[PDB]
Amino acid sequence: MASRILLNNGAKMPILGLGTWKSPPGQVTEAVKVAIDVGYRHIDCAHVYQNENEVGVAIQEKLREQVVKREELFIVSKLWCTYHEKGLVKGACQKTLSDLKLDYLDLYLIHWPTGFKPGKEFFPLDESGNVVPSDTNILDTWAAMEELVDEGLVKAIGISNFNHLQVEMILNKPGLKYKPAVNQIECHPYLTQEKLIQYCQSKGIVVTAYSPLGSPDRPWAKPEDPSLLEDPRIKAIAAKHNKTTAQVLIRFPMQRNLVVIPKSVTPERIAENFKVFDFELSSQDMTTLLSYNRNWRVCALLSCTSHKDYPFHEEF
Ligand SMILES: NC(=O)c1ccc[n+]([C@@H]2O[C@H](COP(=O)([O-])OP(=O)(O)OC[C@H]3O[C@@H](n4cnc5c(N)ncnc54)[C@H](OP(=O)(O)O)[C@@H]3O)[C@@H](O)[C@H]2O)c1
Repeated sequence: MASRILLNNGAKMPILGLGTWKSPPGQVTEAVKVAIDVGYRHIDCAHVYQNENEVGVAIQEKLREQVVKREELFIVSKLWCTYHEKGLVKGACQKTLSDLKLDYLDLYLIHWPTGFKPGKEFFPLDESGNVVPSDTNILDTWAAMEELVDEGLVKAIGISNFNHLQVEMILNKPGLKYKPAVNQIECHPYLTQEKLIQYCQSKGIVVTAYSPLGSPDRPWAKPEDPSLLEDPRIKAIAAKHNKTTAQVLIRFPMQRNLVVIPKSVTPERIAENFKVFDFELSSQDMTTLLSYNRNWRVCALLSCTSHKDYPFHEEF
């Protein structure tokens, strides 16, 4: 297991990164500092997480400390849905750059294919509680992303939560200048994603797996929901290999040629989670983990199920 995967922009991306969704602002600076100290070189961020300033304090401090060089870090952020308009993309990217203490991002993603009405509210509502769409489509937002590459603000651009028909729409865009480098999607043993992965990889698009542990701290968790970290079938594979269940859940996507971004703010788990380059799951282990699929999503964007570009009506 090599630590980096080659993207279709010619740059290399670390296959393990640290997630930051739900990381409290008073904990995430120390989480990112610890992560860099114990070997992480990739941090997954987003403006909608409301903690980029605090992530940036950690990055800046480790660059100033000369723990790492900027060229050795791979920092990812995402354009939120209320900024899909031509005239707002650059300022959204630049706010993220300012917050993160950076002069460029390694990768900038369209967070979801759905554009929303611009304004202060991240989920603007009509009176009856529906999210209010933007009329701007994925293709014009993609052209705005391409301009960020050509202005030096981002090294790579990509997409997130795009279904295969939406990836195809990008790839078939008239006058396409840069292909997406990455599609970041939910992926774990309960949502194994073979078709969408198979499609993206066949096109040279690297897939990043989010919520690889099943997001036990997701805000809408219900007790009756399945639990990867407690699944005795997965705990058995981990015991066989003398690893934790989380380490198996992180190694799994790595052996599918995916990038994976487990989140923690607990120092011991941050270190735990990185110690996944010294063991191999067998093919039988991999097939067995894949067999647990049940099409279960942490992130189903339920307020947006009538948006024209809602991604999860399509089989994949
Ligand atoms: N593109 C998108 O739309 C999108 C959507 C969802 C997620 N993401 C990205 O993917 C990242 C990861 O997904 P996620 O945050 O949903 O969830 P996750 O990484 O699947 O799970 C995070 C949870 O697992 C716990 N945990 C971490 N390591 C553990 C270990 N070794 N043992 C036991 N528990 C452990 C964490 O607790 P503590 O933190 O308390 O240690 C936290 O409660 C996000 O943070 C975000 O960066 C992107």
